[PDB]
Amino acid sequence: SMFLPPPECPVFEPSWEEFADPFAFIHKIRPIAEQTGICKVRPPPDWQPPFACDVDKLHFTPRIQRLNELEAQTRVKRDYTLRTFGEMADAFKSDYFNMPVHMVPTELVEKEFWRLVSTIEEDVTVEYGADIASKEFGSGFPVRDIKLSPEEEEYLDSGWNLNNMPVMEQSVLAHITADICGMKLPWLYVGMCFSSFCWHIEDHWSYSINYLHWGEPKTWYGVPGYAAEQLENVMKKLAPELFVSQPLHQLVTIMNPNTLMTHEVPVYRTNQCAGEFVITFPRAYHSGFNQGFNFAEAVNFCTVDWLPLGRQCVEHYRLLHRYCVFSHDEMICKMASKADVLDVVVASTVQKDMAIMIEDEKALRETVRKLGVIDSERMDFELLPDDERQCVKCKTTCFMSAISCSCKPGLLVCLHHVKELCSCPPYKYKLRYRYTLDDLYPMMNALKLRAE
Ligand SMILES: Cc1cc(C(=O)Nc2ccncc2)on1
Ligand SMILES: [Cl-]
Ligand SMILES: [Mn+2]
Ligand SMILES: [Zn+2]
Repeated sequence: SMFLPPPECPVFEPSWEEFADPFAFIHKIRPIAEQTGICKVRPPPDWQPPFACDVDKLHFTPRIQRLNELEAQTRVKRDYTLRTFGEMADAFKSDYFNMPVHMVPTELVEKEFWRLVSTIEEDVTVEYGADIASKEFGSGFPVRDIKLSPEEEEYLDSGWNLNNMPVMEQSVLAHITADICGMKLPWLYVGMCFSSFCWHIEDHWSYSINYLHWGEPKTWYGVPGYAAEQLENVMKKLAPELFVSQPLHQLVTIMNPNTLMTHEVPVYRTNQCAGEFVITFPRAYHSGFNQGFNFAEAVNFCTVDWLPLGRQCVEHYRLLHRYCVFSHDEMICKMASKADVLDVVVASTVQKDMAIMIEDEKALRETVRKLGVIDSERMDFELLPDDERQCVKCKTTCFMSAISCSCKPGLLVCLHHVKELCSCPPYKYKLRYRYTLDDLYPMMNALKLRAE
């Protein structure tokens, strides 16, 4: 009736030992958590990062949000101090329910959220903050500059400090030189009651990890990675407008979990409270809303486990003609080029992915040869701005190889879309390649050595 809450997602309480290494721990829980898409992690009670801030000096620009189910919204791109926002947000929740904010049951806000997003009689609109850390509004975790407490430095380089999550050596996005700005850096989220984030998966099917610093809880819904296409099909029918192609302007939407459960999509939920961690697994759809005033920090990340998924995702993007954030192949080769200083298990996994990359590339080069492309020249793709090296057809970011033509100066196609560049005859085409097969096999061999 009304709303049936989805079954709760797995909750984990690592001891200090298992908690010590984030990447170790995530790998342990992975067979469990990947069945539910999201999971929750409560740090040992000991572990308590000092969030220190002046609520008056931290300003940010509010984004505005209408609350209608199945209505398209864009993924994020006056002015509030954290205090004035806190005051607006508590006033709002308190007025909406005629109650003190911490006396509204979470059950109720959930019920009420889904009621007001379906009723287009109501048009409730809320505000929120979303931004990567900057000079006016910084990470809620300890960084490096002012002088820190003796305890603030304890957490200064914890693995669960989310600033450290990109740059760790068991992470893969780590050694990406390319400034994948929005991806490798933490986002900051200032919530109020009903402010929400629509159904989505992460760029390149990466993990994410989300930390609630303080404030009222955040409610999550999650779908395991294996049911992603099932969910997408359900959303194609009930809301086909979200799927019309787009030059960052992906459309995402709010949709009732019960609607998905009804169509046999497994959904899980949790309330994330202050000091708890939520982890989303690869290709795991999620959405949720805030119970009231709160502050969260989140970051994208990639493990060795993810590398094959990372390849599969880029293949998938190509079919969808969806833009890439970074070149998977460029990442692999950068790792191969630093094979000597690589973590050994990392090296073994890069090696297996390199092996696939190379044999696919061999085949693709044979194919474009038999299409009459004869001329060729090495090309340093990594020097090109990403928008200067997308396949004109499927929009994938080129790095291993591309086809150019003197007839269409500056355009490129991947080797899958040779026939889609221009109407000149094959001998006017040119294979632009980063590496010869002879350059590549030694790069892989260095990985095999480092892994033994
Ligand atoms: C509004 C609002 C959103 C959040 C938040 O946490 N959003 C999020 C976005 C993408 N993936 C996961 C979560 O907080 N306030
Ligand atoms: Cl509405
Ligand atoms: Mn997300
Ligand atoms: Zn292409």
